[PDB]
Amino acid sequence: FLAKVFKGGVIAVYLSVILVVGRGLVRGIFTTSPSTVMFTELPNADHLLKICLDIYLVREAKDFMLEQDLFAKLIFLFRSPATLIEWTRMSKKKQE
Amino acid sequence: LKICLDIYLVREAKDFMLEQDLFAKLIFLFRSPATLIEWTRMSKKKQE
Amino acid sequence: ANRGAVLKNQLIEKEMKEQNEQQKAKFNDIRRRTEAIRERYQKQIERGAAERDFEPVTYGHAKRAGDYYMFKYDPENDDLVE
Amino acid sequence: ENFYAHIFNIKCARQFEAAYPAPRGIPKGKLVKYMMGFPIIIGVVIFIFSPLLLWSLLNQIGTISMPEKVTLRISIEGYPPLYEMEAQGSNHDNAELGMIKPDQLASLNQALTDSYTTRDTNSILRSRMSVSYLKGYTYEDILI
Amino acid sequence: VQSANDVEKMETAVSVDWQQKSSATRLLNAVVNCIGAHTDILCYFFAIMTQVMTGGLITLPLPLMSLFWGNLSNPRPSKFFWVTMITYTECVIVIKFVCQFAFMPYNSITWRTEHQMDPMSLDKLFGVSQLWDIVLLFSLFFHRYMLRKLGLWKDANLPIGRFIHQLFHPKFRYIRDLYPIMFGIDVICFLIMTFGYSAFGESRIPVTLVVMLVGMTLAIIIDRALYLRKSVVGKLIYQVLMIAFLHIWVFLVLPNMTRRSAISNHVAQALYVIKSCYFLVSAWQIRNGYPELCIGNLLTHSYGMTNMIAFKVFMNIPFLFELRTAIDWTWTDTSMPLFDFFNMENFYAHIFNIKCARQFEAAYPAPRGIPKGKLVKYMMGFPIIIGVVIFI
Repeated sequence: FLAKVFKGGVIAVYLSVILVVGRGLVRGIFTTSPSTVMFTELPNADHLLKICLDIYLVREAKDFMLEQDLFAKLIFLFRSPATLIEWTRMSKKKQE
Repeated sequence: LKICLDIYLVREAKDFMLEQDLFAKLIFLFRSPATLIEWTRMSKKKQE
Repeated sequence: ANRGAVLKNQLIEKEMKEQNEQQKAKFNDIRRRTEAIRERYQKQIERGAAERDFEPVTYGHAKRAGDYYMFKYDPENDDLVE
Repeated sequence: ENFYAHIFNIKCARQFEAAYPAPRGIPKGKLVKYMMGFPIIIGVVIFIFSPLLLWSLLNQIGTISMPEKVTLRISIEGYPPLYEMEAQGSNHDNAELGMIKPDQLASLNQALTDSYTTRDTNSILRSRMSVSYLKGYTYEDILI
Repeated sequence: VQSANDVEKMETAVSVDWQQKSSATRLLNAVVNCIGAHTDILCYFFAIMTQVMTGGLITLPLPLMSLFWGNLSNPRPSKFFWVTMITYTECVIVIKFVCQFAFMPYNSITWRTEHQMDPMSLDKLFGVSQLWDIVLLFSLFFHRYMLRKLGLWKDANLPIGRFIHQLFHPKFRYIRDLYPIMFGIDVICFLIMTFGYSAFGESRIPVTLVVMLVGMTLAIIIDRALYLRKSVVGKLIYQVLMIAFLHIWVFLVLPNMTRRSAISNHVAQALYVIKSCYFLVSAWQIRNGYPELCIGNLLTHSYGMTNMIAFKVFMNIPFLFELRTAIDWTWTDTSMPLFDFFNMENFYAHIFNIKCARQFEAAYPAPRGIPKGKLVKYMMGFPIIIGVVIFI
């Protein structure tokens, strides 16, 4: 029945997967678009985890005033790459 | 393009110290749009 | 046929050999010169700032050493000739 | 939630890289290159050529058994048949339905060659075609 | 008048200056001079064509001998190998003439009928021993061109030892990089094998042998990629092994694996002739030492219109850019892991595309302020409208 089929159609589905998989999955993992270099190439990602842990700790102790003031602070860091660099650079512990 | 051609030319002449110092330079240009503009603007040849 | 052709072939072979060696020498000398001027210019800017931050010896640890002080020169202002 | 996941992944990747640092400047060792670049090469290769192998193994042309029952009828149209006969048998040994001895096949093939004439090329071409037709059937695929 | 004997220079010179529009008469003279100077290659090409035509073993020594001896004899095959060539050419002509009689069992009655379909009956494996048209034309051209070569040699000029002379003692070294030609020939071979598959298989099956051939050609492309890092002994071994394997497979295994006799299989001949042209350039590269090999793709040496389309295609097909980058990384003395290698490759491609687009835009500038002409609007906006319409 495999023979019964049209080489046109089967070759079509095959090249279609190779292209959909090649353009969706393999490309994505092997490549990194130039825009997504200012967010993944970060020397030291420990000053930004603190803010998230704070906003999660505050969420349990009420303080909904504090839960919004500090969420807003994280929003501007992903809007200003000048400050993201200033905050994700290394500290004196590595400097010495 | 000059930086990329340099890092490819260096890759053949050994100098793996130079192959990393200059790759790092390209990484910061795609992190700082302020400097990318400063470096991709026109030169005096077009200016005059 | 007995005389001229072989002498001409030897002459053209010798001339081609000399030209080939000259081209190889010039190319290698230029490649050395540009490598040296690129090493000197890279060394030059690092001495200017001296941010006292060293680098642990690791691929990746020194691949993210980029900063502002390495782009403080015009990308065309360099007087290699007198 | 997404921002927290992003930060966490970067942090723990930095921790992993700092766990087993490798000296700078030294070119990559041959061992690691053979264990890292190789498997991705074979992976891409068999990712490309696995459907082809699957199809080639899946086609698998088959075979079916030989007939055992043969019937013949002779009639004037629109009326009961004037003659009808049956030829059954599965052992392929009885005279009604049996295979062909290699002597008979050899005789037929030999007779096919000498049918032509010396001059006409059409006769030669016909003889070649008729012989090529017969050779596609072994004596185990011919029924008398 | 004969003092203008600088043919070695004017070969390349006329190639370069005929690359452009020169409808002058000096072309026929220059082409004649080039064909006279490069007459050594012509005889090998005609030997290959002769063996393609015979499809047998009686001529089998003629291409194997030419390749192994004279394509691997550094300065010249020494003017004695030509005598053996002409003696065996004479002998093959006479022996095949004697075999072209009618009192032997090669009659129309029995032998023709019996051995039409089997591909390696006796006297088909033994060269020309068989219906025939005039055929034997390339044998005559081979004889004539060997004699012409003798005439031109006398007109101007006239195993350990051979190994040392070809490897370690070249008086002259013409530095030349001929990898893209070999890669292009191998791509053409890949296309002819992929598009034409009915002949390699005896609605029919795509068979299991085809997959093996495509895997093998991918492996040999990979191996050629490895060897472009200053491997001469590896190149020599690869070439000898490949020549023997190609000859044996094409002339002794394919007919039993497809039930199609040689001489009749018309894509096997194209594969055999195209592949053998690769062996000539490869032998040239073996005899003449490898260059310094400046790294960088051939698709980026200039910034033009063909480079746009070439790069677009190169980055278009999946599993092509990544495969090339991986193969490069595994076999090059780098210092980055594999992800930084891929990152740098993508960055270079990006920059190159922007640069050459700027060059294209500066090539044919259009005055500012003037509204777009009606003509260009009708040739640009229209076809996309009908394209969307018929796509829907």
